[PDB]
Amino acid sequence: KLTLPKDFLWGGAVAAHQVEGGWNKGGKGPSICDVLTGGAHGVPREITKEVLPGKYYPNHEAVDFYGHYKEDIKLFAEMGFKCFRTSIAWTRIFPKGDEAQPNEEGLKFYDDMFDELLKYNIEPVITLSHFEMPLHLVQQYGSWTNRKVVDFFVRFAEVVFERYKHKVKYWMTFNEINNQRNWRAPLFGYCCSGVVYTEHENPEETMYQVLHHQFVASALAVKAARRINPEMKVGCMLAMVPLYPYSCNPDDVMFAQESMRERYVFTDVQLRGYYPSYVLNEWERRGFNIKMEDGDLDVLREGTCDYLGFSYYMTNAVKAEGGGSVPNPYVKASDWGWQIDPVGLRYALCELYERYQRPLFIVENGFGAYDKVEEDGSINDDYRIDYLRAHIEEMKKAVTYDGVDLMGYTPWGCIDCVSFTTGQYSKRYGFIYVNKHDDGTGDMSRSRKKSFNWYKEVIASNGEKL
Amino acid sequence: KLTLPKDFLWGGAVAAHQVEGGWNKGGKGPSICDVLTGGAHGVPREITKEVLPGKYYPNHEAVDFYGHYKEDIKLFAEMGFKCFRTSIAWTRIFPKGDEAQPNEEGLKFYDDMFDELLKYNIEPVITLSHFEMPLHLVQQYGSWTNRKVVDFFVRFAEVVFERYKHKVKYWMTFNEINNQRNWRAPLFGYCCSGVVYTEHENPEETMYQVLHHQFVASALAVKAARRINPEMKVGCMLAMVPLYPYSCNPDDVMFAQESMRERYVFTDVQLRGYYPSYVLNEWERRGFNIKMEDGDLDVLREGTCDYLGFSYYMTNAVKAEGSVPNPYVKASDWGWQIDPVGLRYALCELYERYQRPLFIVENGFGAYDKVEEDGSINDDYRIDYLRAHIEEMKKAVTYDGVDLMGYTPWGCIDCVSFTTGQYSKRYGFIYVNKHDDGTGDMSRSRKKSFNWYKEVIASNGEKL
Ligand SMILES: [Br-]
Ligand SMILES: [Br-]
Ligand SMILES: [Br-]
Ligand SMILES: [Br-]
Ligand SMILES: [Br-]
Ligand SMILES: [Br-]
Ligand SMILES: [Br-]
Ligand SMILES: [Br-]
Ligand SMILES: [Br-]
Ligand SMILES: [Br-]
Repeated sequence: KLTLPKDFLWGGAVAAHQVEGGWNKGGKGPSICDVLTGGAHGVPREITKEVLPGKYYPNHEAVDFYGHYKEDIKLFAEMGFKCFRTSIAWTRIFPKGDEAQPNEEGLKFYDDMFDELLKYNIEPVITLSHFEMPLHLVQQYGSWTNRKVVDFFVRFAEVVFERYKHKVKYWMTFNEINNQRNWRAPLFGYCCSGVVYTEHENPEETMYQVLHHQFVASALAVKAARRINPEMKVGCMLAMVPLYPYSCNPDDVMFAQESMRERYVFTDVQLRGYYPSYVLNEWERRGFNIKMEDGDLDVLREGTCDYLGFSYYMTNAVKAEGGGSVPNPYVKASDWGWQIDPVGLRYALCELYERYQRPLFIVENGFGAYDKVEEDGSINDDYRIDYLRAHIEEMKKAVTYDGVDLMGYTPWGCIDCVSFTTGQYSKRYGFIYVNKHDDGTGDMSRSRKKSFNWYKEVIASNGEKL
Repeated sequence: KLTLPKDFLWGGAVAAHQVEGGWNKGGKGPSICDVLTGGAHGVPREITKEVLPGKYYPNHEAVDFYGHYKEDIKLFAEMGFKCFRTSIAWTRIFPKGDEAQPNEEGLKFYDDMFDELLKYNIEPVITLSHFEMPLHLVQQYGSWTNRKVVDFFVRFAEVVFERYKHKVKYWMTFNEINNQRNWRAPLFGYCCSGVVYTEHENPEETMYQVLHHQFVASALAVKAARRINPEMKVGCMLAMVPLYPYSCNPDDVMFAQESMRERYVFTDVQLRGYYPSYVLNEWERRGFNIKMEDGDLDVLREGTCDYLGFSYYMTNAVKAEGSVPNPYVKASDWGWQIDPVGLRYALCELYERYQRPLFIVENGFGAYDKVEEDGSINDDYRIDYLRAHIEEMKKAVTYDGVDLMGYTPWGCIDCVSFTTGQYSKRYGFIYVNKHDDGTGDMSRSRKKSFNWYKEVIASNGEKL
């Protein structure tokens, strides 16, 4: 029969600010999430002006990957990871973002991390910006609204490409860059770009300006990496939630088609190297005015990403008249309402590959669920195994049947991490359980869930034994 | 205030074999359609070994565009056509297909037609192969299944490319090349490529072999046109029936996505320049062996088409052919579902996929026409259809930002139908007095849609 490529990149994914902790160790400056309080169901996270002693900030400690990384990596090697995806904490390299020189201690930290990873033959996959820019850049410059932040990010990228030019083969620029396309939401704009759009006179115009600065920063980074070491691959990162039309009503089919542009505009620019006519038309209609410098458009054409990294978790259904979507009655969903749609993965893979004809990378996938530690210490997470297995099956299909070019697969929060929306521990994704809880209890120790040995066998059989 | 481009190519579209007549005049040899009998509802058209006396062949006479072209064109100009789409009858240039020299008479005929068109500032849009290849190539060489036909087709393209290099700006290689992807249907394979696939031991493998030859031929033709006059645009021609997932069931959605590849594989090759991985995978699955020659893949990459010409009439909904009636749309009396939004959808999908200029080379409403006592034909129904479609078309261009060259409604002058070869199913703004029973005098007259469309062009789409 046919199987995945022998060198398929099976691994695991996390983000610095979601696991590391040590938020103020080694000279690291505060990031936008270090002033983001923990939340819960019905209780949103709060942005504070500074770190308030009375408040709870879950990213400060997270799961202490900063201290446990050597041992955690030994666990990754036990599962047999071919690669590991995390981010380089921007604030560990430029604590404020505008320093004349980088923070040496930060650079050493990641030298050590990548060394361990390579010791076990684990290829680092690094996201340059993953919801954790320096607070100072937001407070002093107005964040990505300011062209200067472009320069700051490029300096950051330049320093790290060179430092780890022989240690890191795979890069991505801006994590889930399209989350913020939803500009009414309280935290997509903030975590993406340190900008809350509804707090501006022209929220949408402000959005497109930030996007432009980031597209240009991404393109400038690609070129930088090419000059430093053209063997390295730098991809974009798209949060891929496919939108099904609820029915075969032409209005529904057409609404979904136009709505998918909220995703595609980002890859269109980052992969094709220019603003697609459909977005330029919108700017006209809305009378937006996006400040560009001479050369920007050239920069975009010359610095398109090399591969399409994306996260997949779920699918949505949309109606032309109604809502801003509606639950798909043909699929089940997690305890947090995230729809379970493995076929949607094959759909996303086929759609993305047919549109761009460039290599794809599934850099996020996983099932957020509660875990119960049994009397004997085991954690039976068959619910998570069922999810991942169904997705891997569909993923395999898109590769061996549909002919999609797929680089690899890295399930999200491969070790339990602080959640994004609520900053809780209780919503778990990991193969490795971390003893840390919402009320602050726990000793931070690790233990293997049932999904641990299962995913081990997955990689050993190159995805043939599920 | 936004509108279509000032130079939008409004026009009309027909096919040589469906309008011309004079099937054996001017040295013209018999085509595959010259042996295709007329039919009707529940009575399939028949292919005969040769021209049989007691048999009816609608394409022999058609509507006599051969004799009426000058006067017909005058009617085109009256509506104010910016362009006119037709095909060059392969058999008027190479009557049997394998002649070393072209038929001068055939060439002069199109010099005359093109001269008339250009007399009225009408830009010819010429389809090289439109369901009318030389019978002889089919009988003697086994048609497109034979590699020799590639060179025959290219010889043909080269002759006409050179002859009209200062008269024709817009070409297309193969008309609705994807119709034959439905290898079971009795006519698509035969009309597209003179091959009935079910009559072969490996229908599908035979099909992909035919397609490879035509993909190469198309590319070779594009390369040939570039050398002759790089200002000429050579496009492809896809029959576009969007497939909607019946419901948001992931299985319907996925099924629809994969099914659309039956369209996209053709434009993928002709526009992107190579065989998409998904079809190459199907071949390995099925064990097919498509015979290729060194440089073929090079040819495909070098001779991609400039623009995507396509036809649109309808959409289908699919459930995991797998079709099911779409409960949200109406249909013509011939079952063709009416879905103007589908056009906009087709334009956006095609454009977002290839980012190449599009060209709506066919769109129409086939229906009965009644002549009123005073000679007038009230075809409100046809106008209704055309208007709804033009409106969504305008949205795709001015709202969505699709790059669109023009728009030429099908059978702009009444023509012989494809499926049945009848006159009764009319598409035109111009009525032709000729009927299924053979009665009529071939005279032309204007339908209500004549002046309506006349105003569409004058207002560049702003007065509908
Ligand atoms: Br505060
Ligand atoms: Br400094
Ligand atoms: Br907990
Ligand atoms: Br013969
Ligand atoms: Br048929
Ligand atoms: Br077969
Ligand atoms: Br080759
Ligand atoms: Br189909
Ligand atoms: Br509009
Ligand atoms: Br009739």
